[PDB]
Amino acid sequence: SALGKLQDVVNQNAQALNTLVKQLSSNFGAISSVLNDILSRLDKVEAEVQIDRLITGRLQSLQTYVTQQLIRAAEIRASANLAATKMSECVLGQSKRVDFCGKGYHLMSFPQSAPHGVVFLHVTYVPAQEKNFTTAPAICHDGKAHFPREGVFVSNGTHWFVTQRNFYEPQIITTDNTFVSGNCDVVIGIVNNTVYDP
Amino acid sequence: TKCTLKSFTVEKGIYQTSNFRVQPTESIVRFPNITNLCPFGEVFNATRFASVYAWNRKRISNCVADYSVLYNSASFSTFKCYGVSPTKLNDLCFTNVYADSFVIRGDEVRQIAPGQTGKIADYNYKLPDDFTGCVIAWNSNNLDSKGNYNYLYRKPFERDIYFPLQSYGFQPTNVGYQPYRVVVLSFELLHAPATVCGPKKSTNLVKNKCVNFNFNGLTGTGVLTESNKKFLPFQQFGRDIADTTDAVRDPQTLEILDITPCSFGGVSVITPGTNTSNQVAVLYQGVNCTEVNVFQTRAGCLIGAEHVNNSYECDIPIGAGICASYQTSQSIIAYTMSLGAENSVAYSNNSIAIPTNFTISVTTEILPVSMTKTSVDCTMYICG
Amino acid sequence: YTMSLGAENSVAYSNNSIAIPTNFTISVTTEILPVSMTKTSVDCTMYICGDSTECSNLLLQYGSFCTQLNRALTGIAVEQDKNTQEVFAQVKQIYKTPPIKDFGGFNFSQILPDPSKPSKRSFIEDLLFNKVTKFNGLTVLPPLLTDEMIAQYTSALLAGTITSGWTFGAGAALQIPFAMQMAYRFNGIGVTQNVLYENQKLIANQFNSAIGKIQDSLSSTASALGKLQDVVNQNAQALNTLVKQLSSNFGAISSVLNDILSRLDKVEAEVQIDRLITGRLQSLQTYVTQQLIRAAEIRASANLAATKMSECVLGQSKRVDFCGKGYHLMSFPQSAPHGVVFLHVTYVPAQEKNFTTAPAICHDGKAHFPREGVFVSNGTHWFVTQRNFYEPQIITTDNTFVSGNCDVVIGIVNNTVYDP
Amino acid sequence: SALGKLQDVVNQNAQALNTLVKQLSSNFGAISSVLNDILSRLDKVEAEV
Amino acid sequence: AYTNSFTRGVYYPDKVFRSSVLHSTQDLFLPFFSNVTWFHAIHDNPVLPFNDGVYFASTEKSNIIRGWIFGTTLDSKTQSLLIVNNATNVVIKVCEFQFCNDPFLGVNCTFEYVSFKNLREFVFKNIDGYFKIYSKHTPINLVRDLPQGFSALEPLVDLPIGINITRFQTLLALHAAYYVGYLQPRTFLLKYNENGTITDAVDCALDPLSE
Ligand SMILES: *[C@@H]1O[C@H](CO)[C@@H](O[C@@H]2O[C@H](CO)[C@@H](O)[C@H](O)[C@H]2NC(C)=O)[C@H](O)[C@H]1NC(C)=O
Ligand SMILES: *[C@@H]1O[C@H](CO)[C@@H](O[C@@H]2O[C@H](CO)[C@@H](O)[C@H](O)[C@H]2NC(C)=O)[C@H](O)[C@H]1NC(C)=O
Ligand SMILES: *[C@@H]1O[C@H](CO)[C@@H](O[C@@H]2O[C@H](CO)[C@@H](O)[C@H](O)[C@H]2NC(C)=O)[C@H](O)[C@H]1NC(C)=O
Ligand SMILES: *[C@@H]1O[C@H](CO)[C@@H](O[C@@H]2O[C@H](CO)[C@@H](O)[C@H](O)[C@H]2NC(C)=O)[C@H](O)[C@H]1NC(C)=O
Ligand SMILES: *[C@@H]1O[C@H](CO)[C@@H](O[C@@H]2O[C@H](CO)[C@@H](O)[C@H](O)[C@H]2NC(C)=O)[C@H](O)[C@H]1NC(C)=O
Ligand SMILES: *[C@@H]1O[C@H](CO)[C@@H](O[C@@H]2O[C@H](CO)[C@@H](O)[C@H](O)[C@H]2NC(C)=O)[C@H](O)[C@H]1NC(C)=O
Ligand SMILES: *[C@@H]1O[C@H](CO)[C@@H](O[C@@H]2O[C@H](CO)[C@@H](O)[C@H](O)[C@H]2NC(C)=O)[C@H](O)[C@H]1NC(C)=O
Ligand SMILES: *[C@@H]1O[C@H](CO)[C@@H](O)[C@H](O)[C@H]1NC(C)=O
Ligand SMILES: *[C@@H]1O[C@H](CO)[C@@H](O)[C@H](O)[C@H]1NC(C)=O
Ligand SMILES: *[C@@H]1O[C@H](CO)[C@@H](O)[C@H](O)[C@H]1NC(C)=O
Ligand SMILES: *[C@@H]1O[C@H](CO)[C@@H](O)[C@H](O)[C@H]1NC(C)=O
Ligand SMILES: *[C@@H]1O[C@H](CO)[C@@H](O)[C@H](O)[C@H]1NC(C)=O
Ligand SMILES: *[C@@H]1O[C@H](CO)[C@@H](O)[C@H](O)[C@H]1NC(C)=O
Ligand SMILES: *[C@@H]1O[C@H](CO)[C@@H](O)[C@H](O)[C@H]1NC(C)=O
Ligand SMILES: *[C@@H]1O[C@H](CO)[C@@H](O)[C@H](O)[C@H]1NC(C)=O
Ligand SMILES: *[C@@H]1O[C@H](CO)[C@@H](O)[C@H](O)[C@H]1NC(C)=O
Ligand SMILES: *[C@@H]1O[C@H](CO)[C@@H](O)[C@H](O)[C@H]1NC(C)=O
Ligand SMILES: *[C@@H]1O[C@H](CO)[C@@H](O)[C@H](O)[C@H]1NC(C)=O
Ligand SMILES: *[C@@H]1O[C@H](CO)[C@@H](O)[C@H](O)[C@H]1NC(C)=O
Ligand SMILES: *[C@@H]1O[C@H](CO)[C@@H](O)[C@H](O)[C@H]1NC(C)=O
Repeated sequence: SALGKLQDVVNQNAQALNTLVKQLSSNFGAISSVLNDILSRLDKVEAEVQIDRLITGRLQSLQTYVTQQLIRAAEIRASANLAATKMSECVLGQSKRVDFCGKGYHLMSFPQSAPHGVVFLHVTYVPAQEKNFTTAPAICHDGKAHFPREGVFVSNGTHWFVTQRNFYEPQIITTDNTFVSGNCDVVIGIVNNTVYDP
Repeated sequence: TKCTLKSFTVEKGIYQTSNFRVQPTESIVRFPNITNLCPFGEVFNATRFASVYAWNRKRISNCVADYSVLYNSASFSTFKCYGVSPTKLNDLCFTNVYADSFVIRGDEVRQIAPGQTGKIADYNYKLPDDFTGCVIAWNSNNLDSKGNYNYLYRKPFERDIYFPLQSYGFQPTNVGYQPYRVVVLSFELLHAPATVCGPKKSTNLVKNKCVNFNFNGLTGTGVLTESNKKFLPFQQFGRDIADTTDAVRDPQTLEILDITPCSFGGVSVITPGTNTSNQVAVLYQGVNCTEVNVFQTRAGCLIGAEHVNNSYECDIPIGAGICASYQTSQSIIAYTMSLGAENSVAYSNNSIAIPTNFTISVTTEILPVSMTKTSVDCTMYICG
Repeated sequence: YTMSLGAENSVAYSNNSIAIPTNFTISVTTEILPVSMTKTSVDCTMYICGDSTECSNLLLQYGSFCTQLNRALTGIAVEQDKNTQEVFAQVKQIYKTPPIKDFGGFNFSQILPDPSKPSKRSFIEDLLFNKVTKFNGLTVLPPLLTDEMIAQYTSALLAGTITSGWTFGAGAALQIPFAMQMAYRFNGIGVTQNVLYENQKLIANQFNSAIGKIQDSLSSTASALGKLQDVVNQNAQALNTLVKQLSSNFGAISSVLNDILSRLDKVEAEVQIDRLITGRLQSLQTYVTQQLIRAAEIRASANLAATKMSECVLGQSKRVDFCGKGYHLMSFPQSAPHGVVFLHVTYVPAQEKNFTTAPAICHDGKAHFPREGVFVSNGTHWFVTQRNFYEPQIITTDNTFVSGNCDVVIGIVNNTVYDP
Repeated sequence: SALGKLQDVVNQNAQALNTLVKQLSSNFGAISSVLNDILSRLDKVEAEV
Repeated sequence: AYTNSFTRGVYYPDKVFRSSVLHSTQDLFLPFFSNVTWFHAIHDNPVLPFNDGVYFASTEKSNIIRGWIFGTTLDSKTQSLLIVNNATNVVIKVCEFQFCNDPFLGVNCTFEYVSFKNLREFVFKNIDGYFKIYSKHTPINLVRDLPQGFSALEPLVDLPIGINITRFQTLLALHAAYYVGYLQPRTFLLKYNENGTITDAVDCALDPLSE
């Protein structure tokens, strides 16, 4: 069931050709589906009326096939433009576009060829073992409100740390991993903790 | 399903097989209850016909005509009809019929058709270019020859009352130079009140039940019902946007019957793959179960699938939030689809979750890029 | 008149002048996308032949034209469910919001579910559903997801977005306080996050007022949802055209197939019925062809809406004008008939001042460059400032980096750099 | 040859209109491609076919 | 003398019920806001042309207008359609008549048929040898002249006469006013309401908005 997008493209094009071939068996109101029956049984003034019913229906049948192949080719081209964009952004790049190259934060993609298609093996970082913490938007020290340069202020219950957002790594809060802006009184939910000066 | 797919193996899914239709229970005939036999003896067997410069039109109305009494007769040299076939005329009926009665030379019958031209057809008996009805003609040398120069000649249905006055020497020794009688029956085949009809006997009326019907020659099939549609006195039929008839005044009791088509809808067939089971469920799309275990979905009446109060991921999508699957002793079940497990995110104005570990996912995305490059030599496909 | 392209504006450019915005506005902008269209199944035998067996036997002479028309409409119909699934089912679990709405002053009540509604739509989803509006083998099939299921998905997308930020797209939803999520959204546009916490009540009021303007716009303006009403109108116009084409003669003595069969005997009737079959089959081929082309346009719009769900709702987008005009902060999905509405929250800078500027600064012969932001003067003093919000900071070895010396840089200026 | 994508769009739309105009010269099985020949040679019921 | 016809002179084009629909038809209607000739029933009944067909109407409280004459020469050298109608009984004939010196009621004959406060409206036309009649009655608030507003004329009678018509005239009585407009081949769009009454119409050749 994995290959279903490529197998359905193979199946749709086979179904379209089999439909086009099977439409040669249709009379369209002629005395026979077989053009050699008409030409072996009827003389030209009578035959040309029957052949024109076959021409009309076979030409309408072939117009129907080509029209649905033009619409299907536009759908394959939209998929090929998407595959060409996935190639550039995720094989030749790393994409910041959420869920463009697999679920999770994109690390890299590898292209593999497949019949009438491409397969991308999207390598993604998925965060996996949550822990809960108390958190603060900012921290009061000498009346100064401190904010983290990178990451978040968190507490294990008794102590306050700064960590990056996507992986728990408790660092001691210092004037190097934080920046000041203004006094405490402006910030909704600021907390009081010492900020160490290295 | 196997015949619909043209296959002996069928995969897990829902397949739109042939459209279900409620069949007509009875065939109803509703015709005007008018008893007179039509005066066609006064049309065909009048002692002398009028001259073609001044042809005579008889209105036939308020009577029953068996057209077989005419068409079965060996007496007529032609009975050519336009817009109707003479075999059908008893099954069908009209507001009025007009008989144009006159005599011509036997050579001239060719001129009496829609779109013709010549010293009758462009001069004294122009038919409409879209004439509906029959030209009936026969040799009358034994009746109308004497010669009998009184058979004078001189837009559609104009009467032609130097000047173009001309005559034929109709003598009994004349064959194309003999007199021929013509009756042209012109049929006023409007969707308006009928008064000339075939001998077809009317049934009783039937309501609230799917029936085949014939009103004054309008064939159809549907549920006849009483209606609020205020037909004005001149109106006999009402139409839909498709020009299909949507209501009728009954020709004997003047009530307005609304016509609804007999109930229909796709028979979707729900199957696990034949690889696993031959057990099957059927959805009558948009049908109500009173019209067909049994389960009314909004998608239609579903039959042969057990309704379950649990919810699961969607296996086979039925519609309107319902799905089906093969589950336990195995059986087809139908259920409201689960969108996913419910989750209270543990939000508070001071709580954060930080991930202490990760997983490297590798996920496979499959994209079409090309399709088979066909080419068709259209001359060899079409003409071989 | 000759159309105006917009007001003419000379930007006040010079080799040394910069405009920095001293204040902002939180814009909420509404984007409306078609996602699906009405799923029609036409029974081509009942459309063409109206349950006449006589006509149905002539329609067999045409082979698999009728079954490949049903196959095409079934592919279109199944694709409407797929389009809808790809937009809304981007959330793996049905997230719900807490009983307490402790969101730091931001007020989602008009976009979150209201339990008093018969389907649990939001106030705005109920405006959206009010403002956007069978017998001849034509039938309409219901969508797989009911509007109540679409509303449970937009509720879960929205409850995930509010309680957890982008994190519910990348894995398990991680809770974070909404003011702290918005402080991340500020860093994601290059605005330093103290600008949120110091202006939090103002930013919350600008958001709440901007959501109020969405309600007023949608309550007053019937033409607001024109893209969705256009899809509904095109589906209706296509079906009405297909129905009215049953009244056409195509050169037959009548367009009513029962007139032909009641008036004419078999050999004459078959010639007239074949004109109706020819024209009705061509009429139905025209409908299915234009529905295949229209389905490809709705699929392009649904792929775009699925991409806006991923990048605007489940994330924050760096793509200019992808998630509304202004620097994207955040987006909220709302369900609408045959579509989705994104309420794109964007930061727009609002109150410029002009300043003198320099690419670099000379101190002790060293050229200093800002680590983040720009050097600016108020006319007498020099400050470093972030690019998108005026906050003048003293120029210091910590907010600058050296490279090389004063001789190289075109337009360097002489100023002290403070050493802490 | 640098602007091939724009010239291809011009050429396709010109080719499509020239094909549509050239199809007026086709008989499709009528006695003439020219509607005035049919109307000058044939009387109503014979012309309409 | 003349007046503006406004939105008057429209009829039910066929005998089929329709409702809640806007239906296109092409037929010999009176054009909207047409310039229609005016006459008085006292001290005014000359011979008029018939053209393709006629709308005729009369503002009334007294039943003075009592019929019509139609044909080519009107002088016994032809069949000529006569219609006498006193609003309780009707007499119709096509015979080779000569009419009286002053056509008022003093209070080869091949076809025959028999059966201010008010406005009577009528329409007359000849197609494929069939002569057709429609009508309406209404109360009127305007005492002086032919009124504004819309209400359609139902069919009455259809005669298989097979005769040419190019002239017409009207019959008075002695012990009101009347109007003549000409029908023209016009597309109209007709609003059939929920009760299948034609309540409004658009004359598609009136002006570019109507088109
Ligand atoms: C929070 O983290 C701090 C620092 O990692 C923990 O403090 C240490 O606790 C151990 C015993 O568990 C002591 O031996 C150390 O001396 C402590 N260090 C300091 C700097 O105080 C603290 O126990 C953690 N609290 C919770 C509730 O997990
Ligand atoms: C954070 O610490 C400051 C002091 O550093 C606290 O401020 C004092 O609060 C008390 C009680 O409201 C007042 O009586 C004092 O006058 C305040 N002193 C100053 C210098 O403001 C503050 O309350 C602490 N905040 C929290 C959340 O605990
Ligand atoms: C969030 O905003 C809504 C309005 O958009 C507030 O709802 C109104 O609340 C008052 C009572 O405080 C009621 O009288 C109104 O009828 C409410 N209006 C509507 C449309 O429901 C709501 O109170 C705000 N929430 C908070 C927590 O402030
Ligand atoms: C920044 O702009 C906002 C408006 O977007 C200003 O806030 C408004 O201030 C006026 C008084 O000048 C009040 O009447 C309004 O009610 C305020 N609006 C809101 C939404 O709060 C704000 O004062 C500006 N700040 C600066 C420093 O320029
Ligand atoms: C440019 O900015 C500086 C610093 O903000 C301004 O200098 C201060 O001006 C105030 C009065 O407005 C004095 O009380 C301070 O003592 C000054 N500080 C210093 C370090 O000089 C300066 O006035 C501004 N100049 C202009 C042209 O706006
Ligand atoms: C910036 O400051 C430097 C000195 O710190 C200036 O350079 C001096 O310019 C004078 C006059 O041209 C010369 O006599 C010195 O020899 C220069 N010294 C050096 C080290 O180059 C420089 O001109 C100042 N720039 C501006 C724009 O004022
Ligand atoms: C109907 O009657 C009119 C006369 O009222 C006929 O019109 C004349 O036709 C001749 C040729 O036959 C022309 O030369 C005259 O110029 C016409 N006169 C007028 C006043 O138009 C008309 O031909 C008759 N039509 C039919 C079908 O009988
Ligand atoms: C976080 O805390 C809440 C408190 O109700 C709890 O329900 C939840 O399971 C905790 N989550 C984790 C990842 O520990
Ligand atoms: C959170 O709510 C508590 C009361 O429940 C309040 O004291 C605190 O200031 C709030 N903090 C934030 C960040 O809103
Ligand atoms: C037809 O039948 C009705 C009663 O069903 C009767 O009133 C009417 O007179 C009949 N008409 C004729 C022509 O006999
Ligand atoms: C006309 O008369 C002949 C005998 O002369 C008779 O056979 C025929 O049935 C009559 N037809 C009609 C319609 O009266
Ligand atoms: C087909 O049937 C086999 C057993 O005969 C079973 O193991 C397999 O899972 C089935 N596969 C599908 C797709 O039905
Ligand atoms: C089904 O039909 C019955 C009448 O036979 C009706 O009472 C019932 O309400 C219908 N239910 C639905 C869902 O159509
Ligand atoms: C489903 O549950 C309801 C009660 O919630 C019960 O009455 C009903 O019988 C159940 N139906 C089935 C098919 O189990
Ligand atoms: C910036 O300076 C130019 C000087 O020409 C002036 O036109 C413009 O209005 C100024 N803009 C602001 C925001 O002060
Ligand atoms: C900036 O441009 C002005 C003229 O607009 C010129 O006088 C000045 O020297 C230029 N400065 C630099 C560093 O190019
Ligand atoms: C009607 O037409 C005549 C000329 O045929 C003209 O004299 C008269 O003024 C017109 N009346 C109106 C109201 O336009
Ligand atoms: C109408 O004329 C007939 C005779 O033709 C007469 O019986 C009837 O009373 C007349 N009606 C009026 C209103 O005078
Ligand atoms: C009827 O026609 C004849 C000629 O066929 C003519 O002599 C006679 O006068 C006409 N009748 C009348 C009433 O004029
Ligand atoms: C239709 O007629 C009924 C009375 O029979 C009336 O109540 C209703 O308002 C009418 N509708 C219209 C659109 O005239």
